[PDB]
Amino acid sequence: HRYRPGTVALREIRRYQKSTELLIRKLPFQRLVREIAQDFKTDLRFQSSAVMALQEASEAYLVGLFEDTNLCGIHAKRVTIMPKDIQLARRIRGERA
Amino acid sequence: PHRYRPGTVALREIRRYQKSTELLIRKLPFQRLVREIAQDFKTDLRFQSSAVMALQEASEAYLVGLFEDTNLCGIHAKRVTIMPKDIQLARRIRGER
Amino acid sequence: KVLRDNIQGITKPAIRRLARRGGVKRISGLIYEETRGVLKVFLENVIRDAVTYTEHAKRKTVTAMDVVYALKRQGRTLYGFGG
Amino acid sequence: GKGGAKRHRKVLRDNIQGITKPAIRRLARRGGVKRISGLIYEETRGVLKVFLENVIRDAVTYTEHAKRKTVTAMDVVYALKRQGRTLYGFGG
Amino acid sequence: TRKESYAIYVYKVLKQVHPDTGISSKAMSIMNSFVNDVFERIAGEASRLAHYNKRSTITSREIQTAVRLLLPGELAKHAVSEGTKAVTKYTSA
Amino acid sequence: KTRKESYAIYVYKVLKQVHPDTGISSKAMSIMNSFVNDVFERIAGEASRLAHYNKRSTITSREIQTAVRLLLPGELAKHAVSEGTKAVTKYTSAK
Amino acid sequence: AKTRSSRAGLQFPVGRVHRLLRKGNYAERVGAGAPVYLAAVLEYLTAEILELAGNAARDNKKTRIIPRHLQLAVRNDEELNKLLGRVTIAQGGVLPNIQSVLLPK
Amino acid sequence: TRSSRAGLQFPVGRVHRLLRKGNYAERVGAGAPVYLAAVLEYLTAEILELAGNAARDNKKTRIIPRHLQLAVRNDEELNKLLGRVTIAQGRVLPNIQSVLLPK
Repeated sequence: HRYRPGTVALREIRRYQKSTELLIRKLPFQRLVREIAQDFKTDLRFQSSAVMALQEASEAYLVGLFEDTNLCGIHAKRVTIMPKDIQLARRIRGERA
Repeated sequence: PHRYRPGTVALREIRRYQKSTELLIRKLPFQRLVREIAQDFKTDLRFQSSAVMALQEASEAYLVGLFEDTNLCGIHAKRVTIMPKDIQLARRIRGER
Repeated sequence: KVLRDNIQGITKPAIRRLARRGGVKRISGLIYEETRGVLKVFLENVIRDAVTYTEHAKRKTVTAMDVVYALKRQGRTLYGFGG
Repeated sequence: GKGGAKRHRKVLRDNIQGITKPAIRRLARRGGVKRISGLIYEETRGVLKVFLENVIRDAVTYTEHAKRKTVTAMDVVYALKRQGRTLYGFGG
Repeated sequence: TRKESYAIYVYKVLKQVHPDTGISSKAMSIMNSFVNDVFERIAGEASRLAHYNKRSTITSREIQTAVRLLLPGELAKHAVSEGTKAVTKYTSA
Repeated sequence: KTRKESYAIYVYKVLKQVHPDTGISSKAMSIMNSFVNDVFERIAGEASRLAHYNKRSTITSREIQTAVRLLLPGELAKHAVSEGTKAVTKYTSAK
Repeated sequence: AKTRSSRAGLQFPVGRVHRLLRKGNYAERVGAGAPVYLAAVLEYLTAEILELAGNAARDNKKTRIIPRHLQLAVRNDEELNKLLGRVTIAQGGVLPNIQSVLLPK
Repeated sequence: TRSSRAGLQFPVGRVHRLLRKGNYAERVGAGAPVYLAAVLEYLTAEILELAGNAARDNKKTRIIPRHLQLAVRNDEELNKLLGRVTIAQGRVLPNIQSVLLPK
C-alpha cells in the first residue's frame, strides 16, 4: 500500500461511503432528546421509530453541513474544517445570522 | 493637486445608495430584454407598464442579496475583492441550482 | 423584430451599483458577464411560469399580476403591487 | 478525606458529555475532510442542539393539538416539512 | 366592479394608536397584501390540520395552535391571549 | 381491521414493465409511495390555485396541463405532456 | 349592539372575514368565533407592526408614513422580520450595515 | 373500464375521488382524473429502471434504498425535481475533492 503518509486519510473515507450504517451511536442520542423534550413539556412518550427517524435527519443534516464546510475549507488553501468554516456555511444558508 | 485616496469614495456612496429605495436598472433596456425572451416562447405579446416594474423590482433586490453572500466568502479568505468562484461557490452552496 | 443586443443593455455601471447595495466593496472585470447570464436564467424561468397562465387566460397582454404569482411559485413572494 | 458511605452516579447517555466523540468524526470523514480541529466539533454539536429543539418544538405541538401522549413519527415529518427538510421513506 | 380593500379596518386602528399620523396609498396597499397573505398562510395552516385528523370544522382552537407554531415567540403568545379574551368577550354578550 | 392504503399495486407493475425478473426491498417500496403521494399534492394543489385566480370554479385537465409545464424542466416536460395528451385523447376516442 | 365586531369589541370585520373563509374553499364548515378570533389576531399584528412604523416616521422628521417606514420597522425586530423573512419589499431599501473588517485603519 | 378505456397502468378512478375530496375547486374538470393518472405512471416508470441500471452497475439482483438515490442523485434531471427531498437509509455518491489528492 505505497508508503504511510496520508495513507488512511482517504482510505477510511471510501469504506465509510460504501457502507450505510449510522455514523453516531443510537443510545446516547436516545436520551439526549428525552432529556430536552422534558423541558418544553412533561410526561413524554416516544415511538421507537420517532428517534430512529431523528437520527436519520440529524446525521444527514450534519454531513450535508460538512460537505460545504469542506469546500469553504478548500477555498481557503486548507484541508482543515475550522470552527468558523461551520458558521459561514450556515450564515449564508441563513439559519445562522 | 488632489485625487481621493483609494477606497474613500466607494463606501460613501454605498450608504447613500443604501438609504434610498429607487430602482437602479434602466426602464427602456430592461423592457426590451423582457420582450426579447417572451417572444422566444410566443412572439409579439404585451404587458401593462406596471407589470414590467413588478418584474423589475423582484430581480433588482435579488442580486444585491447574492452580492452580499459573495462578499462574506471573499472576506472569509482574507480577501478584499469579490472574485468569480465566490459567486459560483455561493451559488453551489445555496444549492438553488 | 426579435429583440437582441439586449443582454448588454445592463451595462457596466448598473450591475456594479447592485453590488454596492449588496455591501461588496470592490469588483474584478470578469463577473459583469457572469451575472448577466444568471439574471437571464432568473428572468427566463419566472417569465416562463408567468407566460403560461397568460396563455392559459386566452390573452396576450400578460399582466403584472402574473409576474408576481409566477414569482410566488419560484419562491420569491413580493409585497407591493398585487391582487 | 473519608470513605463516608460514598456512592457515585453521573449522567452520560443523554447529556452531551456521555455521547461519543468518534461518533462525530465517523460523521466528519463521510464528508471527507482530512483534518478535525478540537474547537470545531464542540461547535458542531452546538448547532445540532439548535436544530434539534425547533423540530421537537413543533413535534410536541402536534402531539398536543390532538391530545395525545404518544408522539408520532409523522409528527416529526411535518416538522421537517415546515423547515423544508422532508423525508421520503416515511409516513405517507 | 367592486374592488375590495382592507383599508377601512387599518384606517380606524391607525388613529386609535397614532392619531397625528397617516398612511401612504401604496403603503396601505402593501398592508392590504400583507394581511391577506397572512390570512392565507394561517387559513392554509388551519385547513391542513382539520384534514389531518379528518376534522369537518375549523374550530377556535385549530387556529390557535396554528398561530402558535407559525409565529415566533414574543408575538405569538400575546396574540394567543387577545384571542381567548375575545371569545370571552363575545359569547356571553 | 385497519386501512392504511397505498399505491403498491401501481408501482410494482411499472417495475415489472421495466425489468420483469428484477427485485426490490420492502424499504424502497414505501419510499416510492411516499414519493408519489408527495408529487400528488404538489400538482393537484397548484391546479386549485390557478382555478380561483383568473376567476373560475372547476379544475379540468387543461390546467394540469399548464401546471405541469412550469413545474418541470424543458425536455421531460414535453414528452410528459405528449404522453399525457394522447392517453386521454385515446380515452375519449373510446366511449 | 347589532354589529358583531362591537359585540366582540373590535375594529376588524367579523362578517367580511367569515365569508372570505367560505369563498376560499378551506373547508366544509366555518366556525363561529373563529372568524373573530382570527380578525382580532391580525388586528394585533397590524398594530404591532404599525406601532413602530409610526415611531420610525417620528424618527426621521415626518408626520406621515411611507413604505420604507414599514421596512425598517420589520427588519430590526427579531420577532418581526423573523416570520416575514420570506417577504421582499416594494422598494424596500437597505439597513446601513458595513461588514467588520473592510472598514479602515 | 378506466385503465382499459384510458389505456393506462395507473388507477384513473382513484385519483378522481381524492381530487374531489381534497376539495381543490368547486366542481372538478373531466380532463384531470385521467390525465393525472397518466403523468404519474410516466414518472413511476422513469425511476424504477434507472434504479435497475444502478443495481446492475454494481451488480445486484434486488434493488434497495441505496440504489434508488444512487440512481437519482447521479441523474441530472430527476435530481433537480427532488432537489431538497431527503432520503431513507441513502448514503451518498463517491466524491473526491481535487487538491485532496495523494500525489
